[PDB]
Amino acid sequence: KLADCSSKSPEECEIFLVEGDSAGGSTKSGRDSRTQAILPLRGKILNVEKARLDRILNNNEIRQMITAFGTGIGGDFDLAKARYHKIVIMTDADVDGAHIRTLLLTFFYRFMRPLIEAGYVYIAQPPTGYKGLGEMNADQLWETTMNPEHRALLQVKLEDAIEADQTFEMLMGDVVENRRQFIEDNAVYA
Amino acid sequence: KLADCSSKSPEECEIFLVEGDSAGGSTKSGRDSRTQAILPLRGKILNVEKARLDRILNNNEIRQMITAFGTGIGGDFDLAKARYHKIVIMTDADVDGAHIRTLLLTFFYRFMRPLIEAGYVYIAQPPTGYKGLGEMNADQLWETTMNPEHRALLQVKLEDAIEADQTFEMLMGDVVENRRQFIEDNAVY
Amino acid sequence: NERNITSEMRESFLDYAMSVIVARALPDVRDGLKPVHRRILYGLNEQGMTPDKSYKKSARIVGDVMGKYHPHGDSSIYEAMVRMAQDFSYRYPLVDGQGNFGSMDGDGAAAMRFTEARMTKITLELLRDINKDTIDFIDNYDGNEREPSVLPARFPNLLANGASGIAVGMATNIPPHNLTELINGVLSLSKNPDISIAELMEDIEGPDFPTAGLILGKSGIRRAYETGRGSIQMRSRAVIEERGGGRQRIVVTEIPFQVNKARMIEKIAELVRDKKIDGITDLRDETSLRTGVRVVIDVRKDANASVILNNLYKQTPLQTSFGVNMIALVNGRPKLINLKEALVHYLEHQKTVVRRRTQYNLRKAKDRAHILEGLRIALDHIDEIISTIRESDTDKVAMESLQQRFKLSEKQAQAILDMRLRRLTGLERDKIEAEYNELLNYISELETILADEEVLLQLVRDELTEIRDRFGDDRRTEIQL
Amino acid sequence: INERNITSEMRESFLDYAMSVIVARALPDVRDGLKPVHRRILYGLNEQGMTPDKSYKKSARIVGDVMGKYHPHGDSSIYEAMVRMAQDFSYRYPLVDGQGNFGSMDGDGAAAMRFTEARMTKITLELLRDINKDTIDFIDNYDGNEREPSVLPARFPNLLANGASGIAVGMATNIPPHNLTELINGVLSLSKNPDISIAELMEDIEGPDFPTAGLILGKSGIRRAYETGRGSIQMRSRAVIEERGGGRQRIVVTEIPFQVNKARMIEKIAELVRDKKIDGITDLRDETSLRTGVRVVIDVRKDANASVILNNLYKQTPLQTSFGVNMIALVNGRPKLINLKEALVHYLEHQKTVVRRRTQYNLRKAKDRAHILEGLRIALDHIDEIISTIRESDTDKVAMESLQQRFKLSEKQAQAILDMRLRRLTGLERDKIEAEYNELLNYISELETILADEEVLLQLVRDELTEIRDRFGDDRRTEIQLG
DNA sequence: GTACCTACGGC
DNA sequence: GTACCTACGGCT
DNA sequence: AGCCGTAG
DNA sequence: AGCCGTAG
Ligand SMILES: [Mn+2]
Ligand SMILES: [Mn+2]
Ligand SMILES: [Mn+2]
Ligand SMILES: [Mn+2]
Ligand SMILES: [Mn+2]
Repeated sequence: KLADCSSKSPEECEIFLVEGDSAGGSTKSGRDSRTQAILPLRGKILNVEKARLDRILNNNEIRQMITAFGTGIGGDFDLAKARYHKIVIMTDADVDGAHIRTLLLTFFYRFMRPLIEAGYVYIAQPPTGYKGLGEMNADQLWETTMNPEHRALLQVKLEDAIEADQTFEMLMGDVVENRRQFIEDNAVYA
Repeated sequence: KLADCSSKSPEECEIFLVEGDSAGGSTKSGRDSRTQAILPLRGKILNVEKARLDRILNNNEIRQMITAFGTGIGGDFDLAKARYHKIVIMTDADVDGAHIRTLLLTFFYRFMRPLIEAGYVYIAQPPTGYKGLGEMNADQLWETTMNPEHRALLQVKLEDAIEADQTFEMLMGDVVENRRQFIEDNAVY
Repeated sequence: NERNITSEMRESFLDYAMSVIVARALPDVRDGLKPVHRRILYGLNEQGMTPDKSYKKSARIVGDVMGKYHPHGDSSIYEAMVRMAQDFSYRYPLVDGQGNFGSMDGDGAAAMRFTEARMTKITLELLRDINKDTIDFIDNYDGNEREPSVLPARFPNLLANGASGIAVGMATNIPPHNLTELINGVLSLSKNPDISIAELMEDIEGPDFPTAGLILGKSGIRRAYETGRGSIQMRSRAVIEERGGGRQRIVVTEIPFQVNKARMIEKIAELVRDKKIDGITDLRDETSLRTGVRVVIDVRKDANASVILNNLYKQTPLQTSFGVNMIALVNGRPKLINLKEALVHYLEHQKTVVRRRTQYNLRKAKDRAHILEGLRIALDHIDEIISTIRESDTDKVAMESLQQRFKLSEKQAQAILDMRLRRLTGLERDKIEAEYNELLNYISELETILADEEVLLQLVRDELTEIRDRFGDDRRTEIQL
Repeated sequence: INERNITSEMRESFLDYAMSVIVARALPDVRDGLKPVHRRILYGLNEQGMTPDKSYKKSARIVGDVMGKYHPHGDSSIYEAMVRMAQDFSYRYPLVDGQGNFGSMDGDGAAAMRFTEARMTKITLELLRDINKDTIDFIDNYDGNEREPSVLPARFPNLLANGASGIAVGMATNIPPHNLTELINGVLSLSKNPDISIAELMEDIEGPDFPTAGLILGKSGIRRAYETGRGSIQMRSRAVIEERGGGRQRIVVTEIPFQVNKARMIEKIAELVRDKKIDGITDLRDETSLRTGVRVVIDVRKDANASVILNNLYKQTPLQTSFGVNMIALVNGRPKLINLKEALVHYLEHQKTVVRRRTQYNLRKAKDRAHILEGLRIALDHIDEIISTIRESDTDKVAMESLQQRFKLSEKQAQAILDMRLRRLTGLERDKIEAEYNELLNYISELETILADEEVLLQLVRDELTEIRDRFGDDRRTEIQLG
């Protein structure tokens, strides 16, 4: 379901990973088609912290993201073959949008950690509110999140490696109890 | 998507052909299940007067109906292997339910005419109110249309076969003008 | 009992056919709408989804239509509604949408869970004066609602937006036109019932598609208009320009009506792979919201780009026919109509609507005058009124005493009992006298319209002309000879 | 600040999603036993005036309203939730009144939301009863264009009655359904003894009561669940062994456990025989109809101990299933594992609060009314001067100000007069005022007394609970077999 | 009118 | 969360 | 040949 | 296992 750009110049190229076929249409129409690609995701993606490798590799979502990035995975990861020096994550800005972001970040950290370290990974800042991405025209997506001169993109900084490891394990792994205790400790029911 | 009965005596076994998977579920639930079988259709079905016999065999619904009946086609037919003696057509009492009826009769006439001839073909009379099939509980479908006691099947009889040929080729055939003439002739606005 | 097969086919197929011709796939000649559309618009109306108000979600709107008017699939209704809100589908769009409503790449809309819609201002003119006994309402499918048989349609919607329907045993294919030209055509017809179609084409120069583009010649136009059927050649807007170093390129900025842009480029890239065309080195879609449609084809050096352009018109949808087939519902039965007939029918509809509205306006005016005549009698003799009421036990005895004592109708006497103490202040007494005086002048003006058919006819002219001045726009499609 | 530590983003994002799912998706409220989707559906039927006296409405329209007005999520989620509430085999006391195909025990999916219709049941009335008497705290909706309830008044213990199940984050919930008659007898005992033990309560509430009946083996698992909030309860089908002719026998099953699929269970039994993992079974049939209720037949091979076959079937098939009790619910908008007494305590407090707030409302409302009637007496008594004052005046404002000064009326009594219709000047209207006023004062006294005493308020709750228990209570279905 | 992919926790 | 199957006419 | 647009 | 039921 990928829709690529014209430029073969990875430095200037950017790929947007969006939530829902619904919003994929909109962003497909409002972008700069020359240097901006788009790949829509059907809802919740696989959580690679729990899944084993066979299942990760047969999953189409994962597949489409590896192919479009063109760096390979694990040991075979080659940053030189980066097709975009900006991979940008774009979700609804609700609690489900959050969850989808955590899944994508988990995938990158466990399978494409150098992308993060190389700073190629960004997070989009769409307009917050009651409305989500599927309920927006193509012009109001350009002007707020895809227009370079107007948007504000948060780059993803990886610093303490071991802290990131234990965080991903705790928040996304199969042991529930550590998750539960984390929620209890930090849950601020306003 | 087929659901058979338990009895393997075709003399008493009945099969109903329902319109849409919604109605499909309803009927599978209210039936007798001992002598009554159900096979739904996922909407409008192929018109076998306009298909060069190449795609007719790619149509999953076509293939499923053959399998259910347990006979064959045309020159390779056999009435004596028919798994049922009542093949009942049951569709919405609206004009789309009628069209589908016509698409089934066409399939029967050009492929299982002996079943029409054998009178094994019937047409269910669901409550002729505005309410479709998918919109009815199971108990209603039983008492009004499925129950052998209260229901009211119409049996299909094949008469002037030459005339039937000419009719089937005007209404369903690829010459629109003759169809258009028939509409204008018999139009009652 | 039993049923002949041959008789059952005839009966059952004939029912389906008529139910697709009327009540599905052909437009009405008077409002140019098919049932699904009319039910969408009436729904948008009865839900109060006007341009002033904020949008509502499409799921709610499609939910209401399916349940109150249109007993079919939500898809058959949302899809119909999506096409009504696409500037590239409708020449004058009837829905105002929010969210992804599709693009020219065969790009679907977003889910109805997401998009939202309201009316456009021109839809207002479709529905204007519907609640004023201008058209006939009928019962819905279950008898639990009432729906319009046709809309007031204060502009010629059939020809403005066109139509396409694959019926049974027939089809219709009508192209969009330009609103300014149509109304002027109607105004000419209104002044001379014997005007010729040749004379009318001095107004209506031809179809006018939302996507602009070209038309080649008027021989297909004149045939379609005079007979109902014609074939009309469309082409893209394409120029040849240089790109640098003697190399040229072709730039396409407008494509034909109802042509998938992505499908067309595929066909181009396909013809290139299969070597079915020569001289093409690159092909990009440089299209955006900020520059509009722009499809470039880079030409190989020293190669005749005009030759390549001419072969692309032969081998791609860059050139496309439109088969005009003007079959509409006239008096509830399908009919292939010329242009004049289509305008004639719409005009007699406007006559009807405006006259019905005037009579409705007149009845309601005299009713409200009658009520106020009684209120003024009450003010004139308020002392006696209060006496009369205080002296009664029930509402009925009071109502009978008033009628008797002051020679009031029952409605008048009721209007007096229902009056609130507040309406006795200096200003409320004045408002009542004032409403009376204005209503009398108004009644007079209504009777003057109904007294003469030329004044009615002229009133129709004025209201069309106002619509034209406010909503009429420039021709987009160029008709080239 | 156009950068983000990956650890911090993951921490805040996941915490945001967990909390949201816990307190706003998957866990029920301890007061009304309802999840936000379910609360919005019911609030939707009410606001749409879909009471059970009203005919059925297109479900699509209902889900449309709910989705637009209060619940901005997938229509499939809302509808399926509405479906479950209308299923007698899912809900022990069903809340939605379904017209159309709403599914079967075979995982027969319900028909599409354009094909179904629905309205409230009589018992949902008791859930929503007194919603418009300031009994519960309303809040804004997602877009700020609506008001939705934060909790239904819930005049019967809905949580324990229809039960709950939800997978959340960090935690899941599994509360079984109960018999309303026992619940009410339990709450009443509680209200008569704040220091009542769990054993004493179980004298009323024997154990769960599933809408599918069946058996429960022993009170050990139940006791643990009611005391700790957690425990395993063994649900067994109702099978009997009988003669099918010629010395042959057969096992006949007429009730299956809660949340078991009939078709899928038959697959497993068929699979067992096919793979030869159990011997002595000649045939398997599903002879279930409208008329016979549920009936699964298992033909036992001649000369086989059909009781041994039966025992193996329990062991190796869903014929016997366990229910992992895990009574988690929101208390003060926080998840908590509660035992049975906690759940009954929080509910009684809810009922006390509800009935208390209803009374204050009625008091304020009656007081306001009487204050109007006094303004009306004075009006009718001087009707001649009232009108002159009104007539002599240019504006409403001038009228109002004159009225108040001249007749000692508050602004809202002067308005009440200006709004009055001439037909209120009739002969015996003065008496209706005089009759209504005195009746009002009577009512006022009654209300103030209820608020004067706590024991009277509590007695009012007991009486309104007893009514419900007598009108809605029904026999237990699940047999708790002591073995 | 499908086949239906995913997260989430507890058996 | 997102699917493709069919009828129907006329145009290519 | 298959694609347009309301339908199952 | 995979299935319970709200979500994407
Ligand atoms: Mn969202
Ligand atoms: Mn139907
Ligand atoms: Mn479809
Ligand atoms: Mn007088
Ligand atoms: Mn879904």
